[PDB]
Amino acid sequence: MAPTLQLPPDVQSRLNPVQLELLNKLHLETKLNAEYTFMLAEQSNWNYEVAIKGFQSSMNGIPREAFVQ
Repeated sequence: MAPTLQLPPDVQSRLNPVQLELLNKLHLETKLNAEYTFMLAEQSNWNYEVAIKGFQSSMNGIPREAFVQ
């Protein structure tokens, strides 16, 4: 389920269109569920390269539940 379909509008309200695009792109690439994709994006301070590098270097910290959806 694509993040922009799963996140309620009132949560998406705090985000600009390129942040929403980043969420969708990160979801398509990492296969994290929408919740954890959102968290990674937040943790990365909404920076794609930082998010991917963070993901690639913290894989062993991510529970299996993060990929379920």
